[PDB]
Amino acid sequence: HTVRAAGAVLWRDASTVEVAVIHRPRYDDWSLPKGKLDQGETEPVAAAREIHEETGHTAVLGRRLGRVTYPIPQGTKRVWYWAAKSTGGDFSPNDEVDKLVWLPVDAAMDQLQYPDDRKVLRRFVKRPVDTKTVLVVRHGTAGRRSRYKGDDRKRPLDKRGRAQAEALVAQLMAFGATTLYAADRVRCHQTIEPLAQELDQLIHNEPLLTEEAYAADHKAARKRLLEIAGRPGNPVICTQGKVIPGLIEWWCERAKVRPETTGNRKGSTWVLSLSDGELVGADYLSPPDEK
Ligand SMILES: Nc1nc2c([nH]c(=O)n2[C@H]2C[C@H](O)[C@@H](COP(=O)(O)OP(=O)(O)O)O2)c(=O)[nH]1
Ligand SMILES: [Mg+2]
Repeated sequence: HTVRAAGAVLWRDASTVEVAVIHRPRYDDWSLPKGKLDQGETEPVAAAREIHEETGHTAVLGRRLGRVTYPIPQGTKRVWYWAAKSTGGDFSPNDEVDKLVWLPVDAAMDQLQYPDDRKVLRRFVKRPVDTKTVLVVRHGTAGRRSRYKGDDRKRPLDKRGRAQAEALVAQLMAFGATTLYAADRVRCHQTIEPLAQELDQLIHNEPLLTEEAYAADHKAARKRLLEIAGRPGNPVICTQGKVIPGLIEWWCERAKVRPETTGNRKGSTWVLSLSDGELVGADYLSPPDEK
């Protein structure tokens, strides 16, 4: 059996980057915060939970730092790691962690004993970490254009898609979503309506980011993407299957960013990490009810 886990390089602004290293009595080891996925939990949601459970900090996830695989007695441990900025809380000793230290990255590398954690910290230092995040979401499942009676623009999410929309709230809050944009289609708006309620935030309607608009004027949609991305906060943009591959691929080619994963599924999220207006990460997340 392979055990699926997620964790983070939790860091704070000391005033100046310091990274958290945790000590576990059981092993007498120093490592990065991580833990197993609960039933129905996505990797990002688990990473955020495990930060809170092991360090007592609240954090916002940024750039994905790849995956590690190592043997355990039970078989194989597989862990996805995120950069995560502390936004609050404080260390409290718990059932697994008795000590936490905050170190500059060079001192943290020496403190970490496992090769796979040092691999992860090397990925963390290679690019900026004080990032802002654009979250590009394909709308949830919404049935078939082929069977819909009515204006197709009005076609609503189906039951599965409404569940994806509810499950995206925890997914997008883990990345500190703060502002909301949707293509001018009901199924796009309904996908981030639950997040809108959680944030008490209005969704801005985007006629330039529909399939029809994108197909006829790609350049207007690319400019509007960069305009949204330039605004303060972490925007969510919910759009359609025939828009997202083109925008992501165009931005990754121009920035020379290589996505480690890829897909275009209904309910999927691209996590675009920006530092000083430059793309530094493009992280594909499966739909919350897939994997
Ligand atoms: N945390 C961690 N443990 C590692 C790594 N490499 C390695 O060999 N180990 C060892 C530490 C242990 O010997 C073993 C399992 O530790 P864990 O995955 O933390 O699982 P548990 O929380 O106990 O369920 O792998 C590594 O990169 N990180
Ligand atoms: Mg753990």
